[PDB]
Amino acid sequence: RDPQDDVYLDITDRLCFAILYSRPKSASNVHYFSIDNELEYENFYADFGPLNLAMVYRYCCKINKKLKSITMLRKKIVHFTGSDQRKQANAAFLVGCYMVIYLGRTPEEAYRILIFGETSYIPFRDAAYGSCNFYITLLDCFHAVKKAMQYGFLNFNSFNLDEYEHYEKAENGDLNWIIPDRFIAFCGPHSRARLESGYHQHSPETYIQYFKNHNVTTIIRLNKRMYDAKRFTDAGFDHHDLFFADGSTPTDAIVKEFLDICENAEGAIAVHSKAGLGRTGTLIACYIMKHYRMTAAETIAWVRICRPGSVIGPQQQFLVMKQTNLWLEGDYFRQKLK
Repeated sequence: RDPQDDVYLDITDRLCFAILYSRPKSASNVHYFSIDNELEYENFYADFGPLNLAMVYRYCCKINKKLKSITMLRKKIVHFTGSDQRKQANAAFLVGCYMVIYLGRTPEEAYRILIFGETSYIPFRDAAYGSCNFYITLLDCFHAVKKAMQYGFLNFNSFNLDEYEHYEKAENGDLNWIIPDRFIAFCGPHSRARLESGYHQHSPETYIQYFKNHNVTTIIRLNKRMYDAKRFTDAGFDHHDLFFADGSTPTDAIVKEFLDICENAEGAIAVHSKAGLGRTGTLIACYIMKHYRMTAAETIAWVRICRPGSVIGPQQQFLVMKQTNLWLEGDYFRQKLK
């Protein structure tokens, strides 16, 4: 809460990251810009980040354009963020993602550069009520982004921004791809659509066309029955009911059946719960931990970058606990196929 706390961190010889607690003092060869009021996190409760894939893409495009433009040719580009620690965390997340994706930096090097001026960052909270039981750091987020690049989850050369931004909106279905051509996480459909007057309650029908055009062969419901499974199976989708209470953790039987269905699925799997966040994210996270050997923290971070608010409360603890078992089952899966 004073200009003594201001820190300037050089990213490249042209790009700089600044955390400012006062008036951004200009210079003739310095260009200041902030994303604090442009790329804002849409919170559910006390969760403040990380920002989604679209915002990471928009930021990366914004810096790439700024470093390319004739207007700022010999100018130092300074990304500044304000006094709010929540905004500082998100801004640093964006810089570190940029370092991992568009520069050849390792996650640890990106994190080293960001914490350089004894800079302390608050780790990301979950969407739960009250107190948080597990936090994801910036390093967890960078490790998630790097592994996403290596395993093909993130590809900014073929990323469709318009499609992501259209389908994430509650009015168009509240859908997000976690793993391209393999996993969709979405909001639970109701019997009868109610898309008018502030309501964004979709019926199974508004997903059918998108699903069949993007090779979804399987649909898994973890929610209580709000629609008849026929409305999906009549369209040739393999529908599975794998129920577990709202806000609960799944049993070994539900996790194993989820994995079996997903492993034996021919095309993409579309998973939903009420909001498509808690129960959905937890199970998709179990698959990612098993088949890609990613940590609970890295996995939660990735699912949250693709779909904010995913994995809530007790579910974070579950994934942290199940990490070793999922890793062992994944080692045994790959040796059985070899």
